[PDB]
Amino acid sequence: RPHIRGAIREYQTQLIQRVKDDIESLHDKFKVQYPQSQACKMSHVRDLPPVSGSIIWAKQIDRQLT
Amino acid sequence: LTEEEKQQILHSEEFLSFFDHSTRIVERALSEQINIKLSLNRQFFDERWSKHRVVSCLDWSSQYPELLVASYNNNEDAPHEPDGVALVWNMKYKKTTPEYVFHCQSAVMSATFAKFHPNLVVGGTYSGQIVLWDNRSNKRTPVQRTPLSAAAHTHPVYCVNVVGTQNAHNLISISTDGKICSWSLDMLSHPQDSMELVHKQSKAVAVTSMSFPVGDVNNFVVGSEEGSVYTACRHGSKAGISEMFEGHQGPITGIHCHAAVGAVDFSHLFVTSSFDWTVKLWSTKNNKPLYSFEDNAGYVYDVMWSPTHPALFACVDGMGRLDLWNLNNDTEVPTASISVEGNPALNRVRWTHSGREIAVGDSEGQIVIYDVGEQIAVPRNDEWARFGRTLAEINAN
Amino acid sequence: EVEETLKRLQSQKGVQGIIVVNTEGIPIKSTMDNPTTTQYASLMHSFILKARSTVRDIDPQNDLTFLRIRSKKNEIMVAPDKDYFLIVIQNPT
Amino acid sequence: EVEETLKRLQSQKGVQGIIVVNTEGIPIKSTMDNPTTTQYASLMHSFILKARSTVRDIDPQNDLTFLRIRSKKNEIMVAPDKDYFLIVIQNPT
Repeated sequence: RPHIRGAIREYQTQLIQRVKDDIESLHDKFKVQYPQSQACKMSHVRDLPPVSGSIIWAKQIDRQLT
Repeated sequence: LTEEEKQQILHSEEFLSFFDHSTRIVERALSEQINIKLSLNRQFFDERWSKHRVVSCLDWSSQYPELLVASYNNNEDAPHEPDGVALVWNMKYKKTTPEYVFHCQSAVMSATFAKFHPNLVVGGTYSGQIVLWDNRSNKRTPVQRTPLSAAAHTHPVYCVNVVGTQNAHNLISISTDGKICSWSLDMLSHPQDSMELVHKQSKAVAVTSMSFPVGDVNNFVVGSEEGSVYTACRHGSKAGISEMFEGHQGPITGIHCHAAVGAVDFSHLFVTSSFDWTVKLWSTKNNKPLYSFEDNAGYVYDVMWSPTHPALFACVDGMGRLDLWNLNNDTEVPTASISVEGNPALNRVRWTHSGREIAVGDSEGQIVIYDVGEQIAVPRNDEWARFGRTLAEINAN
Repeated sequence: EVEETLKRLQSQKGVQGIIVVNTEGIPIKSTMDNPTTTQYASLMHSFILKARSTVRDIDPQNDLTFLRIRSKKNEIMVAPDKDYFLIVIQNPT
Repeated sequence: EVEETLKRLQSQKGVQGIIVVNTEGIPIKSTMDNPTTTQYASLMHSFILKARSTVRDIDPQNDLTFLRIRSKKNEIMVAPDKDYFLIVIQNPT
């Protein structure tokens, strides 16, 4: 509703900036390589691949993107 | 007064039980004395056996509660060290030392307890090799080892549990390919029901930290490496990896169902704290993500529902955060989404056999255990029923 | 196994290691020097057998498997089986 | 604080007998019969004094402060002091 959208836009002025913070956090987490986190050792524990863990990791970041 | 014959008696195997009781009673004398919201019970850190030892799983002991197999996968840092390490810890005495050390020869993965046997430990490994650990002897080396043949234990068993009680205890070893092999609680020669599961296509279903729905029947959920969660058995022709629960976004790494219904509704549900990072709830007859939780930071690996309160859980992230959620009380917010020490990918989270205690399997070695007096069994059956109902409605509108 | 046994027990709050005196009054195990803990463990076991006679004449079924002989400054704790006896010094901290 | 202290510590984790020693373990205050309280307290007194002599044989300037025997059927926690060589007959729980 536009009547409520007049206030929703005010909330959006904060929401969109926080989504920018979320996107930037995803940028930083994407720049964090897969062997940097312990996900390689944990992939070895749960018998998951490290390089496929990196690609499933990146596609999960793509899921947060979309 | 000399020690020639004395030290040679020490060299003999006469002191196996004597060194075992020396370890136990000196650990009884460990807490030195004189005569004149998470509670955080105790972090479990052995000195040599718990350093660069990535935790496998946290199996709980039926007999003698407040005991867990600190199963450690042999990390890449210790190849020369004995591949696979399992430890028991007295959770009451407040000892920085494990009660008994039990390493292995194969990389331990989901090592369990020899049920109704405090003097025995037995559990699967990376090779599927459920090895026997005798506690009466100080032989930390596996006294009995499972064969590693083709049709036998070959793949990493992430679920080696019996079916029900000791009545028809079928210690079925569910592996990463479906090589389901039953066992008893003590025999370790040839598996009871050596067989293999079947999938819709490409049978190599890497199961990962599964559970059983409330009732604890042979129906086991699948911690599949691709989402689209399945349920199967081993008994008879029910060994089919086909009841797909589509809607997930990643390899199911942490999946634990509804515990024994005591204060909430039945609700045969299982949450999936997996690689989707937004932990998804799922019923055993849903085929839709019943409820997607908070988008965690990094690779999520474990979850468990408390045996005290069979509806709440504790999911994780890939950046060391224990997100313990309340379900019949809250929907979009957890109770205490604490952050575990550092920022690693949390390996294991398994509630204590006594309940209301979160054992967070840390990075390597150490096991940070968060005690809680808040995740109690609140008598909310219709609330949890309507929770799973409404989200079982919102899952697909 | 003696390495992990003595090491994990020595890892406590002041354990000087495992030193076990036999049922004769001879230190069958000694992680420390031979004369010092030999004389200490010998006199310890002589009066430990006296304390065994005492306690068994008082409590008829007390297996001396735990004995914290706390002195003014240390506790020569004895945490063995019934036959042998550990002689390890640790202050009551 | 005599009978109430008696029942107070006897109502603990199965304490079968506890009397703070007057001198040589023989007080009028008896938590049990004549042997178990009087005779056995006197035996624990003199023989814990022998244990003091044992540590004295090890270190003459080291008398005893406490004793602890928590085993199969008892938790004997004897504490020798300036006036009493404390007597404790207990149960494991």
